[PDB]
Amino acid sequence: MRDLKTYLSVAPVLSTLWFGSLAGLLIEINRLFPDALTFPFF
Amino acid sequence: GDFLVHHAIALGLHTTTLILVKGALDARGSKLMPDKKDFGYSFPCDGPGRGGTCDISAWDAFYLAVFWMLNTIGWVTFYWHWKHITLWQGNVSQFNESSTYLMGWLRDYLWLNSSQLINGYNPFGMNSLSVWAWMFLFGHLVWATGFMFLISWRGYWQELIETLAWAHERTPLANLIRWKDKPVALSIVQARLVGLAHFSVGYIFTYAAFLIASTSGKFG
Amino acid sequence: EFITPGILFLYIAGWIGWVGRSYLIAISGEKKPAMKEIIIDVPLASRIIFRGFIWPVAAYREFLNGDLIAKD
Amino acid sequence: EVKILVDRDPIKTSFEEWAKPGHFSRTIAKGPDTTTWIWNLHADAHDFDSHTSDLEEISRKVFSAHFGQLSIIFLWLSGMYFHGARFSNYEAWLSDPTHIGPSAQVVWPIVGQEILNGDVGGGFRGIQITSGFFQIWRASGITSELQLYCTAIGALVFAALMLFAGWFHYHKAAPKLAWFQDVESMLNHHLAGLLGLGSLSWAGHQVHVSLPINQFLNAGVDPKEIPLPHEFILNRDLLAQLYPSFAEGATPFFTLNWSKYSEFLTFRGGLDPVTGGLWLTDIAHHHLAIAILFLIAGHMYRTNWGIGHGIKDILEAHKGPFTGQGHKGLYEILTTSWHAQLSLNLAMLGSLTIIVAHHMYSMPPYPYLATDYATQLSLFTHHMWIGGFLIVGAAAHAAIFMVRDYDPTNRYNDLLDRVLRHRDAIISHLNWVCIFLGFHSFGLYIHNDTMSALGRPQDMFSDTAIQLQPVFAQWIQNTHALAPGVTAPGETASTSLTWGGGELVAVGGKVALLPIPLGTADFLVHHIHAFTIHVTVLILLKGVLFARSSRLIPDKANLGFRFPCDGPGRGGTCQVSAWDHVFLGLFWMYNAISVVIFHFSWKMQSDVWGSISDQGVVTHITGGNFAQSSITINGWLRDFLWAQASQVIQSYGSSLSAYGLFFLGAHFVWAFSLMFLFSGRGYWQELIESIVWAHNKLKVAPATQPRALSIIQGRAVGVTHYLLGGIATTWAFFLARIIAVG
Amino acid sequence: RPLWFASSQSLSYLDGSLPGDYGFDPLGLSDPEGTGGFIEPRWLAYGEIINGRFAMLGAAGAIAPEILGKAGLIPAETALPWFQTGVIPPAGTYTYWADNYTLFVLEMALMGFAEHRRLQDWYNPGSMGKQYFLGLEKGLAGSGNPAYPGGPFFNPLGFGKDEKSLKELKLKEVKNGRLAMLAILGYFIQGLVTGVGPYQNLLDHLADPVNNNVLTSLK
Amino acid sequence: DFIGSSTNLIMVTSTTLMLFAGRFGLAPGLQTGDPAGFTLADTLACGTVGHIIGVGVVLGLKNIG
Ligand code: CLA
Ligand code: CLA
Ligand code: CLA
Ligand code: CLA
Ligand code: CLA
Ligand SMILES: CC1=C(C/C=C(\C)CCC[C@H](C)CCC[C@H](C)CCCC(C)C)C(=O)c2ccccc2C1=O
Ligand code: SF4
Repeated sequence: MRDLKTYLSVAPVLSTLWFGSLAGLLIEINRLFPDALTFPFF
Repeated sequence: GDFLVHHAIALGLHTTTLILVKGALDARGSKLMPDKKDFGYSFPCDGPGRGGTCDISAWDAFYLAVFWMLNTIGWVTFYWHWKHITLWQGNVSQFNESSTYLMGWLRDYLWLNSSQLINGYNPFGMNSLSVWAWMFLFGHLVWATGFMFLISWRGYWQELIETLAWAHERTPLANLIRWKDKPVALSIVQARLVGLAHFSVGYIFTYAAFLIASTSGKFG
Repeated sequence: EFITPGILFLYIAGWIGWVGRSYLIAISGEKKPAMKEIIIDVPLASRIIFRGFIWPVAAYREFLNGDLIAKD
Repeated sequence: EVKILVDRDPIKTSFEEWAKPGHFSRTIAKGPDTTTWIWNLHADAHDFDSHTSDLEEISRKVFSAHFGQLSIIFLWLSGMYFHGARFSNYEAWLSDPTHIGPSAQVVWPIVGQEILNGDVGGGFRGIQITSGFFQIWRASGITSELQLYCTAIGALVFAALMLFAGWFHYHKAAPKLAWFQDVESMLNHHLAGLLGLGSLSWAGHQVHVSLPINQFLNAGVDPKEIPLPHEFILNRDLLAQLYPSFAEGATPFFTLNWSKYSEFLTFRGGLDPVTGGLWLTDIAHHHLAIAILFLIAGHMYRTNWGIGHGIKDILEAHKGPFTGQGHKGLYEILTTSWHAQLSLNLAMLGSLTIIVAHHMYSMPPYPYLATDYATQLSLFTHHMWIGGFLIVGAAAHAAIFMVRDYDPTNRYNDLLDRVLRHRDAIISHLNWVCIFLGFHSFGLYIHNDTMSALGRPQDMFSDTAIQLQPVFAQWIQNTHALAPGVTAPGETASTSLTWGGGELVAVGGKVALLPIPLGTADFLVHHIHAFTIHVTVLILLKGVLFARSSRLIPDKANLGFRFPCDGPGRGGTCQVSAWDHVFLGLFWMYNAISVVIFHFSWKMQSDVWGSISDQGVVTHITGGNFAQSSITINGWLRDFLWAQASQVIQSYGSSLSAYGLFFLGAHFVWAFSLMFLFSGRGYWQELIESIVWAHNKLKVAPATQPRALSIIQGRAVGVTHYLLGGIATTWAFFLARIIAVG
Repeated sequence: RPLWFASSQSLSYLDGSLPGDYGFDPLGLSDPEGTGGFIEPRWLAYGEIINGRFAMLGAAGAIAPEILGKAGLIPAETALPWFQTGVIPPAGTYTYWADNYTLFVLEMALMGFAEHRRLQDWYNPGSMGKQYFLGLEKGLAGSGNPAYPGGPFFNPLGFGKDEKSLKELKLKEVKNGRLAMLAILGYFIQGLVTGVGPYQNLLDHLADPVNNNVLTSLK
Repeated sequence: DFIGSSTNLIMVTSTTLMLFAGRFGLAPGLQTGDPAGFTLADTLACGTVGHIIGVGVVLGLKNIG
């Protein structure tokens, strides 16, 4: 869709998409590996 | 907790240093005002043009750095006084388990140690810490009055005192009395100074009252 | 406790800055390069994002080649 | 005549204007030269009077924007009804609405935040809500999550409906100025149809749904084995057994034999003793009578036929003893300025919100609202803040009218000219009464502090000292305690029990509004309230009147409504704009409403809210310490701020830890605001140019040039963070305290 | 020229150009200046005609199962009122060969094919004779007026070849349709106020007209 | 209802007297066949106001007397 990809390219729409994806990533990581205080995998 | 508050102290020193060094090195001029040396140390601004030049002087940098300085010394002295009042009481474990999170500083230091202070005068009597409770509230009052001069700026006050001058020149039995000095509002840089003076007086008096009353209400 | 996470920070953080810097160099030569700051070229940004995967060697070499510091 | 007056397809629906940002103006639809472009984009985002200089396009824009706001409110309502359906203990609250905390929010167990799901009661772990929505739903006779779910789907339907309506009334078929400028029809419809038939249909709901179901729940009935509302409609024997007045039908109504309808439309004054709310028979009669009233009121103005009034015909023919030759030209400014109407409507809507708070704390209309002290405190606090904010917006938009939409050449008014002429007398006398009020209220507090600190409690201003008794408010309480016996014999009990008498409507181990006494402290704090209100009025009315010209800047209307200053000259003009006056009136509205809600919370926690014993003596939360500690600022610091903020700091544990956290963070953001209010753009621009040097030295220079915030934007960010942090501090404090004690 | 509650503005667009122009527009719905959406003087004419036709079917198909059912001619099972047929499940339900929601999907699909075509003929009248709709689009093309298509399918007989007879028939159509719309309003309000069928209401009013309308809001 | 009663009489007379006060009296497009004005809107207006007066007087009579 022309000019919708330009709107979704705009800084707030793109920032909310990036930070929603990133926050879901961090959230699911903390579900998978909750309560982390060390990196023991070396 | 000592690590964390030492890094808060480092933040305070580095930031006060930043403000002051930036005002000292941008005292002669910057890209926003390269002719600042021609305006002296203390001047209000350079007008709304060029985006806006509020608080551009090196004096203004000093004036903001006094805020960050009082914050820094408040941190170093809160740290000192709580570590030492917990040492003197006996429960160093209190500080060691409570200095790592800020609700420990708000509960176990500011709220806890200020009981005997604010009870310096209650409705059913008073004690020797009544003067420190009164000075505590006095320092609160002037620390808040400085916010009038810092937040509220000129222009509102000149256009208020214009109405007051109208009223004095048109109030019967007070046309008899007339000023010799035309009552203008405070100047801008002056009012930053006056707000900073009320702010610092209140900071200092409040913390003196709290630190003496709490440390003299129990004496360790 | 600190260093194995810390490197894992400086990698990821240095990913970000090496990406957003590289993007800023890739849209530096446009006519009005400010309308790509607020409207991010998703193809260009996606090409630039994984350039910062192995960012440390790129930053190292650009420090040795002098391309890391502008010469004014 | 009042035609339909719309046009087809004025604006093409497309994402082309989604792409180019800041399309709506001349200086923003070019692209960012700097980073000020984005702040000026968001700032002028809804400044429709700046985009297009005609009332037609402006009016279409605000109409469809109101549709978007209505879609948002319907979506929010759908959310609340749905969270009450699937994520709530509403059934368990209905079963025991005295020991089950109203909860309609559950958190996800991810990073330890699951402890915010507290033991609210009813086999449910969640956040105790304070919106009083459960009380509304018991006042509506819901008694099932299916009903909340289906009205949530209905509110989503209405949100989609309002969004489609905004799209239709901007992009596909939009009205023109002949549709908005006619206001006799708008008033007639919003009175007879919105508010008239709205109250009529709510009275119909109550008469047909709320009264029977609430009578069943009050009699004691499990909400599962309670008959549905449609069973009350259809099965006439059932509702007739509830109220035999229904057995006769509407021939009571149409033969005007309404005396037999007094089984379900009573004038039974006071509160329901079984549940602590108002009598829903009284509320049904209320909404019915209000419906008749607004229905006869909405046939007042002339729209299309011969009968009615012209608002122009009223205002231009309203001579009187004090400047009645004026009022001519107000129909012109109000039908050609959205900012005038916005100012007036915001003033009255915020004052109504405050009236709402004051009438909901004292005449609790929902069942089991008065004993959910969190609900009462939160509602009063909320609607007080909303009213103060809306009044300050009335200021902002009065000022924007005065600058932009004010032309003495075309649209002239005698009254507004007379106000602008003697405006210095206005602001001078208001400044004087502000100083007088500050002294003879806060200086009374300071005298009390000094005397109590000097060991002279006999010299304080208290009931055990020099007494400043509110004789007038006490006399009003004495009258209204005795009103229903002589002046209003139709009422068996007074309109409220805050007046006086042997009335204390406890529903369980909780008070729910015993008679509030008025002592010296109430005089003192009411004069503090008059004081803070008068100073807010000073600042705001001063910005309004001096929005155009003054003795300092006689060309301020050419500088704009929202400009920083006119430079350091004339001594300094730093906050001379009307925008700066609303920005300061925001701080003073904050001070005003904060001391108002402090008065409220302490007065109720000391004199009203508490437990009731099996012997018949009430034990309040704080313990009646308002008459002796709320005369000194040290008592507000000690017996109120230090004492009641123990539950927010001996939180960090069970559910209220968030309120603990939101305490400190709010404490922060307020202080974070002080970075903005105290400082100025010049220092931050120079710091930013040093940082820009640091970025140019790494080829990471941005193209959107970093600029420090605009001066006005620094002040806006400051007052914004200041209000947020202070209000969120007070919100955390209030909710933690009152959820942890009552 | 017969005017029933005409106004000063109603005699500015309802001159003679519509079937039934008695000038009755006191509210001012069909004013041509400043129009859009569905408040249009052409769309409102179309809506009058269509609601009148559907109301004629409703009126002579809702009392028909009771005009007959109280005279024989059908089983008493298939002799329900207009509201005890499943269209008000609170008030009544008949069991057909399908449940009522399958029949609603039937109504929706078949009427969708029947009326989206009508709508696209309202937008561009030349259409509905150009796409292969099983060859029966030959009759669905001829429109002239949008509300009076008059093709082999809808107007097989002439019935108004000349404009005088067609005008008189259009007048008869809209007048019988307004009567049927008032009749449907009477059906709804009578079923709401009595809970029985309209033919029961007629028989109760005719035989011994006692408590004709005195039973206000009583079932 | 119950035609002939007091509640009917002092309501009918109020409605008709308001229609008269609008027709030939001090009280006040839509071209009716009426000699002098008094359109359908004016008729409904006088009927509404006469019903207001009628409800008021019948309920003031039912309150006392
Ligand atoms: C700046 C100060 C600071 C620091 C150092 C930390 C540090 C931490 N916090 Mg705290 N926190 C902070 C501020 C801070 N927080 C603030 C401000 C808040 C309030 C908003 C919180 C609120 C908070 C909560 C509520 C919780 C934490 C938790 C944690 C831990 C995170 C565990 C985790 O999920 O990471 C795991 C690691 C990641 C998410 C990073 C993954 C990155 C991706 C997958 C890429 C990595 C791979 C990459 C491709 C490279 C591979 C190499 C090669 C093959 C290419 C950690 C000890 C959590 C915890 O366990 O408590 C101790 C927890 O529950 N914090
Ligand atoms: C998807 C359908 C659609 C499309 C393509 C358009 C397209 C357009 N509209 Mg229309 N509009 C629509 C739906 C649509 N509109 C609806 C549903 C409404 C009713 C609210 C309107 C009301 C409307 C008005 C009143 C105006 C336009 C205008 C415009 C043009 C400019 C759009 C722009 O830059 O703003 C893009 C803006 C956004 C995408 C922001 C969305 C804001 C939504 C409504 C509220 C969201 C708030 C959120 C819940 C709260 C914030 C939370 C956050 C902090 C997390 C453009 C031609 C303008 C125009 O042409 O005049 C010159 C104009 O003045 N539109
Ligand atoms: C008796 C009819 C009637 C009713 C009920 C309303 C009701 C309303 N109008 Mg008003 N309006 C009317 C006639 C009416 N109007 C007329 C005749 C005009 C022209 C003079 C206007 C001009 C007007 C303007 C210019 C604005 C409003 C606004 C509003 C809304 C204010 C928000 C509110 O209180 O939310 C309460 C919310 C509800 C009751 C929910 C609404 C749900 C229903 C579906 C809509 C109400 C009926 C509506 C008239 C639509 C009729 C059907 C439609 C298909 C034609 C409110 C819904 C303002 C608004 O919010 O903008 C959208 C606004 O800006 N109206
Ligand atoms: C009916 C309510 C109403 C309406 C319709 C308007 C409409 C308008 N106002 Mg008015 N205003 C209102 C209420 C209202 N206001 C109130 C209650 C106040 C008192 C605070 C003001 C104070 C006010 C001022 C002082 C000014 C306006 C201005 C404007 C115009 C442009 C606003 C704009 O583009 O910002 C678009 C929206 C934003 C920029 C967003 C604002 C962000 C808010 C402040 C943050 C708070 C959000 C939340 C509570 C905090 C948590 C957030 C979370 C994410 C962390 C527009 C005509 C301006 C104007 O006309 O100047 C020419 C202007 O200068 N208004
Ligand atoms: C506690 C802090 C504080 C105090 C005391 C004041 C005091 C005042 N403000 Mg300010 N203001 C403040 C904070 C404060 N402000 C902040 C933070 C803002 C941020 C926006 C503002 C913004 C602001 C505006 C915008 C306005 C005011 C106004 C006022 C005055 C109204 C009350 C008055 O004169 O009554 C009498 C004085 C007081 C109540 C002040 C306290 C004095 C007490 C009662 C005792 C005095 C003792 C006595 C004189 C003995 C002195 C000692 C002796 C040795 C000489 C007063 C000068 C208004 C004004 O000036 O016009 C009337 C006005 O328009 N203020
Ligand atoms: C702190 C301060 C500033 C500096 C404040 C800055 C410039 C505004 C804050 C801007 C934010 C931090 C920009 C970054 C947000 C971008 C959208 C980038 C997002 C990308 C990542 C960071 C997520 C002023 O300019 C100022 C002006 C006048 C009076 C007082 C003050 C004042 O107190
Ligand atoms: S607001 Fe005051 S300090 Fe800022 S530019 Fe204007 S005159 Fe100078």
